[PDB]
Amino acid sequence: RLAQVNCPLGPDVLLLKSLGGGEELGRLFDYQLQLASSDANIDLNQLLGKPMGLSVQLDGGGQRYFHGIVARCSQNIDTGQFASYEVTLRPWLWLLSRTSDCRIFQNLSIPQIIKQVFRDLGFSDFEDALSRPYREWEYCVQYRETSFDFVSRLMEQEGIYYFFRHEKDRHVVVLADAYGAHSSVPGYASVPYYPRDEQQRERDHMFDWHLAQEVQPGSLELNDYDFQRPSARIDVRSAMPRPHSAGDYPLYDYPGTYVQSSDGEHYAQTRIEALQSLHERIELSGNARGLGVGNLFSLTGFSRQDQNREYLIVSIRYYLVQESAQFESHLTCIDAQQSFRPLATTHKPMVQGPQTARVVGPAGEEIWTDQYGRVKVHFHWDRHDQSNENSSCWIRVSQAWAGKNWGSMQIPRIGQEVIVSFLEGDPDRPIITGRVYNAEQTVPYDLPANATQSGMKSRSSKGGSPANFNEIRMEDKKGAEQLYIHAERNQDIVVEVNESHSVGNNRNKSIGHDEYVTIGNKRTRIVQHVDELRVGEKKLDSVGQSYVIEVGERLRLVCGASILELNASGQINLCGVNISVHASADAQINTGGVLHLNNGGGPGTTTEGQGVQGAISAKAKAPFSAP
Amino acid sequence: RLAQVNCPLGPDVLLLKSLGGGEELGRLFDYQLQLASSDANIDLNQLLGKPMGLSVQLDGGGQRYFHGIVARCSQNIDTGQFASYEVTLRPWLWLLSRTSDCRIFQNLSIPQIIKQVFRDLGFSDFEDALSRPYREWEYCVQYRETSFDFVSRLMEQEGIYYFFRHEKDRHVVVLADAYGAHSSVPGYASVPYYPRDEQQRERDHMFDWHLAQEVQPGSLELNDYDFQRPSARIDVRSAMPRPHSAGDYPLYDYPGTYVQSSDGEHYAQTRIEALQSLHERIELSGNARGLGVGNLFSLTGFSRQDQNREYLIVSIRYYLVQESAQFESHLTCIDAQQSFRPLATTHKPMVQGPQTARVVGPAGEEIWTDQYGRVKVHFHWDRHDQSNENSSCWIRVSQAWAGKNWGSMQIPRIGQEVIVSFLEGDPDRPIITGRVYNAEQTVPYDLPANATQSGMKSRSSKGGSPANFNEIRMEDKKGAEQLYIHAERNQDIVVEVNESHSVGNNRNKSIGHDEYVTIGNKRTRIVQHVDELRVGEKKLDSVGQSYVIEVGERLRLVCGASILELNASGQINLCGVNISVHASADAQINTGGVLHLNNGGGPGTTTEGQGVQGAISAKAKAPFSAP
Amino acid sequence: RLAQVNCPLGPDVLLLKSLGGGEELGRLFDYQLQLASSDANIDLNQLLGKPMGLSVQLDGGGQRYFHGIVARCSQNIDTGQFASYEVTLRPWLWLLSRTSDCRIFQNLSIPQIIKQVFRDLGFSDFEDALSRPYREWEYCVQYRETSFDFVSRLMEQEGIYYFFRHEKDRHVVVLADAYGAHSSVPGYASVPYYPRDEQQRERDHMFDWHLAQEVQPGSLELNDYDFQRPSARIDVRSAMPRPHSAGDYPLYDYPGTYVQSSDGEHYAQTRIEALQSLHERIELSGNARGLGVGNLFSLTGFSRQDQNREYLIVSIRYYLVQESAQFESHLTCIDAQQSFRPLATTHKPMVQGPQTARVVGPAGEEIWTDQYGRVKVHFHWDRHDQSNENSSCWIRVSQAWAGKNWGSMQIPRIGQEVIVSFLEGDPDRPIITGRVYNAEQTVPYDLPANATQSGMKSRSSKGGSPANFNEIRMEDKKGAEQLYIHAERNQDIVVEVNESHSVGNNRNKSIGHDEYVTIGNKRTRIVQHVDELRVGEKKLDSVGQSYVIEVGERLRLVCGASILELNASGQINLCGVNISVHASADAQINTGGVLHLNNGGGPGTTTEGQGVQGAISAKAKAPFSAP
Repeated sequence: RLAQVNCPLGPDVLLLKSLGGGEELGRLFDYQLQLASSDANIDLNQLLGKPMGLSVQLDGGGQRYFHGIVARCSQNIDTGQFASYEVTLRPWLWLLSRTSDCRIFQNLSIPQIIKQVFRDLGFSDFEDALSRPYREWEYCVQYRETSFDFVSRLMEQEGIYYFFRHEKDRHVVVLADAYGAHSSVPGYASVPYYPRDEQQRERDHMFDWHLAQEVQPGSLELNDYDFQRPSARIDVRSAMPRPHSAGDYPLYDYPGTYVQSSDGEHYAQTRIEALQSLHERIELSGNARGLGVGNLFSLTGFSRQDQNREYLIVSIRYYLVQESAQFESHLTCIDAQQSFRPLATTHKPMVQGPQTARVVGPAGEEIWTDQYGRVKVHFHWDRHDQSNENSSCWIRVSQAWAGKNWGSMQIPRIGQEVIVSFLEGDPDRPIITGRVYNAEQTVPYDLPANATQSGMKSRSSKGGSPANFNEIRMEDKKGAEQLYIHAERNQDIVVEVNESHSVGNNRNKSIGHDEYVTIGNKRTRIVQHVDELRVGEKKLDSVGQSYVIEVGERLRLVCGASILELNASGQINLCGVNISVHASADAQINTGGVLHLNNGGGPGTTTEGQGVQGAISAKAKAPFSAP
Repeated sequence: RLAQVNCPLGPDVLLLKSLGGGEELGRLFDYQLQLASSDANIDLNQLLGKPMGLSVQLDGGGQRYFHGIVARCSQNIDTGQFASYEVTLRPWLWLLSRTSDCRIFQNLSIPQIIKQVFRDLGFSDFEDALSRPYREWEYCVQYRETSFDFVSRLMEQEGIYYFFRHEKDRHVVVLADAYGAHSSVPGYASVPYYPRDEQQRERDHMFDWHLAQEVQPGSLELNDYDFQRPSARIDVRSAMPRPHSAGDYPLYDYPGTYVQSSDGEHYAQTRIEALQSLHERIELSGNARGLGVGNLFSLTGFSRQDQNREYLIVSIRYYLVQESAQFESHLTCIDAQQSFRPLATTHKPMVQGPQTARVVGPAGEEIWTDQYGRVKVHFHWDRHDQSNENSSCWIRVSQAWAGKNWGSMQIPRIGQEVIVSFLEGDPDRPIITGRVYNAEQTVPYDLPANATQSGMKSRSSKGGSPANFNEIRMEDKKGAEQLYIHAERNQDIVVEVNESHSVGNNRNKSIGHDEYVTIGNKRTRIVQHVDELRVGEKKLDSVGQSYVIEVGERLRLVCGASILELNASGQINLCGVNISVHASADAQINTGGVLHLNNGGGPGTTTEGQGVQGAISAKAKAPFSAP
Repeated sequence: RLAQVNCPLGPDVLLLKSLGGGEELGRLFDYQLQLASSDANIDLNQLLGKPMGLSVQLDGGGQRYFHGIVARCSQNIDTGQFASYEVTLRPWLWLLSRTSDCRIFQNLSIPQIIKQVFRDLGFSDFEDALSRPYREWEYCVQYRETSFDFVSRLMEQEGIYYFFRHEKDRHVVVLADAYGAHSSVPGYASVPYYPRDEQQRERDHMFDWHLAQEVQPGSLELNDYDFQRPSARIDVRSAMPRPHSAGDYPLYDYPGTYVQSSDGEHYAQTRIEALQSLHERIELSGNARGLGVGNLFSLTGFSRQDQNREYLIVSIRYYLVQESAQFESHLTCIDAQQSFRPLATTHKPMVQGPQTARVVGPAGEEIWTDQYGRVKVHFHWDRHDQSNENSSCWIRVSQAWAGKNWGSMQIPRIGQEVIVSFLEGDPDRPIITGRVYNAEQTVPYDLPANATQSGMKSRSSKGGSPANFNEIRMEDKKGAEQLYIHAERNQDIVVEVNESHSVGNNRNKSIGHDEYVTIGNKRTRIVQHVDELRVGEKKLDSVGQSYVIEVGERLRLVCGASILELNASGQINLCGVNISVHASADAQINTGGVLHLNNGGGPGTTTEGQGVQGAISAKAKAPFSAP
């Protein structure tokens, strides 16, 4: 006879007064029940959220069901036996609009991602009709979004849609991506057309019809960059130009998240097919009780024979009114030979600016990175992942300069905070555009005083203490402008050609051990005034030819009391305490004057206290006394 | 009897034909008057924007008022005595949607911020019922927003709402945040229910009713980062789970502007309570002339005894039609035991990308910064603040590298332009992600020529001239690849272990004064071919043991004419002009040949012009002649 | 008599049943035809997109046309001879909403830009009534936008609008920016008012009227920055305060893309005039068949004599119903003395985050930049431009530090990838906030091993090999902390005052050729233990005064067998193989002991194998043997 409700209160406690609402592929059904019951004092908290459905009799003894979730409950003034309620049914999938989070999914295909969302909320009542092997996303992010909003966006990108199968006590999100996911309802594989201007016909019929068509873009071209293939023409274009005029206007868009071109192809195909799904649609209305969204059904008895086609019900509106039945539906078909595809209804979240984030890596490591300088990151909004190498995509790091091998490298280390930023705000395409200090990652130089101290500083990777650092700090405090270069072990330097140094005043070089200097040709050292050398022991001058000492006033050789002296006045003192000249052959003396011996005119040696080892070692050790 | 208008034209000049519109908590009232007057030639500029109100008689001789601001004026075809006008009333607070600016508010609580907005526009007609001590925001920004849009967002974040008190000639924005701000209207503390199916009842009654309920999220969890507490679990969760099924679906969101966790708690509480305010609401309609938005009123005579409750009028629609009255209202209550809280209706402005901004600080300073390297900033859009240390929050600066103390520091100085950027686009959370040159902050190296000159440069902080700089510029112009390091005073260098230098050709080191070199063990200098030393005065070799000179061909000591010479052929010349050998004890000569004296075979001294002081000082001074 | 369709099927094949729709300045007309034809089997692909129009008879034998583009086609149930169709007409300009791209326009005025968009799509049917000489935008970007959406935004910024001229077979987008672009339709230069309460009047008349007015902001002030004029008060304010109260509330907004202040003036003027266009508008309805959007027409016979004015039809709705006529229009005028100006209806695209982009320049160059360090860029989404110096605005580059001349420079070179970012997301205001490596622009140091290697590296500009680089790499691998400085030619160094070096152990300095050292005063070298010098040839000590050698244990001069020795024990050996002392005057010996000769107590020379040239040259050459 008529419709009866299937509900936890017992089908007899509630009986439908009317029905409203509708359905659409990839969009939540929405059914405004209106019903009456003998109790005005029904606790709506018992109804609300709970599963409720309808039994609608079909001819041939079939039944149709409209199971769903009570998202709104309401009651309205009516006679006491017939207290009126206006429950809205929604799918369990609608409850995913009642929850939000931020969560990262990695190395998962979107069918696997969605089923994680469903299964974590206990929503088991889903089913798979998908036919493509979908891409395994390296990294997906739910961000500032509901679980339904995220879910819908992912399907819309891949061009998945969903439609529902309704049982007595279950309603099932069937995931669908092809004609083959659709089915023809028994006995409604054809629906006749018979107008309301006929006498009221015995079966179910489409009573009204309105074909509609629209100009829709004939092609889409998509590009994305790939830093691993920056030369590669990732550009891919999909085309379904229509026969009609203006059927060829092309669209173009930039970053389809795809990176492999053969994935982007289908992102284009779906984005066009969704608009091609608008190029033709067919309104109908009628009594097709058996038919539902995503069902198929041939048309019969239509006058325009182009319309005697198999149709895909993209959307339905339903009406029932009932006595204690009149059934009506209003619906939009498309030609089943054109694949449906959902629009980008589900507006993506975009991060309208940068993020901060801890850098992370394996528990014992200090840096975790790859051949492009990417890093793993823990976002401060991520609740779910353990702040380790699994907590992000490999994220590229910007560098102050970067070229073909060459350029500046400043690899951010584990625990360092970074300024992330997304390739369009797209949470799925992070990139790092800065590093930043914080009360943990403290500043090198205490800044309210040392604000003038610029320059880099390091800290040895593995277990580096604050004292194990290279540095090139640079203070330009007026009256204290200091360069300070530090190597915590060694400072190699190479120059292919010429060094220079130019120092207005002083230099102190301390070599706490040993210096080698190897000169390939020449040295030339020049002093305006004074040199000193001091040596606590020995000096050797392996001069392979000539050593010429060109003194101007006094050479004074010394060793203790033994003293050779050359005055520029030509007086020589060779005087000592014992002497033993020797020659294997001749020896001589000559004078233009008169050599004589023991004259007593030379009274003594020219000892001046120089060369006394005690002082000389002391003067050579003088820099190296203990602190 | 009926309603009369209160207006500057005189209450008798305008008389109401009808009324429309409604009210809602935290949202502007909106009242479509329709009225008639004997003048069709009313200058609407006189009406428009001006304060106008209604007097509505209440039983017991009371009056109700609907004072407001004429936001729209209109006239429409009618009989001459009854020229018809369709004035819309809006609040004075609505005029804040007619003004926009950008302005920064700092160290102010949102109640103080709003009253600044009101008081600056002269809108004195506001009032305070707030009960919480609100957080003192360190920094708030009106940006790309109206004064109403900004105002509403701030209240919605704190979970403030407002409702109006209407006088004859004033209407007052009452700020409200608790049940206690509401009041019970005299004589309408209860309203009976009596249906239209009763005979027309003598008092004021609710004639219709529709309870409604919705599934709403049972909890919200909020996180924000804090660079001053980056380890701290700022995470805070608020929960109000419902008894019904699906009453526990949790929400999560990231950055609530809060930083202190106990502030974020109430941001969650309000965001849930606003949705809990949707979990139950009660439509009514009836003649409750006395009741208005934010009033309280018990219900009586309802059948379902759960409904005999105190109710909070969250919203009202009003109708009057009049003769020269029929009053109707349609309204939504909530149960007064549940706190109202406004939704996030007021979409926040987000800066969809970075900003430029001058750096600023105290008038005599050059850098103004804190222990984390934050700075004050003058935004180019800020009109109101004097480009000093008060013109911003302490803004963190990104650095090319940053770690635990260690890392690169590049503190931006006063007058320098920076690339700002916001933690989500949120103007209240700026951060700096770059520095940039401009025609004032000119580039170091004139770039159309010197594009190859890389590297840092400095300029002494206090009063540094362009010549007072450290530098490490780095040109890789092919055929001119130059390192250039400069210290405007001193270049300290340390190496914990080993230096190296490796120079393919030349080195020039000039020490314009004095060099000390202190070697803790050994030196070893080696020359393939030639050394020279020149000294304008003195050299000292304090060799504490042995000095051995190992010559291979000719030692030639000299001082003027005095010359000692050692040839490797074993010939020695010790010849001078005067000589005086001396010994305290013996002396000797020996020959295997035959010593004899004045042979005349040695004809002369070996003078070669070496050691003549005039040349030697000159050759040592030769580098140091005047330019 | 009535209306007949002008269509490719022949005006007799289709005849109008009714008409709907309307028009608005700067907005696309939209006309829901309803028509009937003897064929239900009309291929809609023939109708769709094609040009179709109406002929409407005007009195005095005139005709009105409504040519347009069939954007939607539809058919609906009707009698066979009268199969009903519901074609929607849209402008050809509407097809620009059916195409999208990203394209950059440079050094073009917006009138030139738009005509490029039109002319590239073949849409010739546009016309120019513009009166201002518009600014020549340096750089405009279509991004994530349709060609209509982009087009509309550009006109709305300049405050251009458009209206249509309709022919039989053409409809023309007239670009308009002043009253003078409007025209008065013959015979409708005045339209009488005569109410429906009159007997049906013989001519065309406005049958109804509703004046409306609104509070609208009295002024707008605009600012933008200019890095070429960062001191300049680019601030410009436009004002049109109304006489009424609240007629002076000012708006302020930041970045009007203008840079020259006199351009920004008109951006304000238009943004206010558009809102001033809302301050007054006049609804009408009536039979003004001749009048259309953007037409002018005086009013006559109105009672309120303020309304007997010239009016500008800002918008129209049309209705026809027809027999085989009743014409109706509903319209909004403004007073023609107030310039119309379109609202910011067309929401701008904003880049909600950064972009990557290749750097580019002239084909033979390596760097292309200007006196501010700007660069040209090829965006990865740009399809149209050849990746050269024409492919972008001069884009500023952020630098890690930047000041008055001084600061760090890191000029990104041709082929380098950069992180772009926009001044608000505004695609017309790009800026670069980072550089990034990629599989082409490879990282300097192979990072999975060398992650510890920090520091800059270069690569000679013109044809630099990987070996032609300056470097300052900095490894802090624990137990290997290395500084490494490299100049591919020369390393100049200056210090204004003092150097220091402090090396815990070793130093090796190799000078592969020649070292000069020039000391302006003093040197002081001190060795705890040992020095060596080795020289393959010669050493010279031009000591202009005294050389004093202060030995402590043994001076041992040598040249082959010739040996002078000074022991600190006072024993001297002066012994050789031949000797020839000589003096121009006296010579002496003296002893306190007893000189005697050939005693045989000195048995031999003190030869020790030192000074043998073969060894000595070898020991000086020892560092320089072949590898």
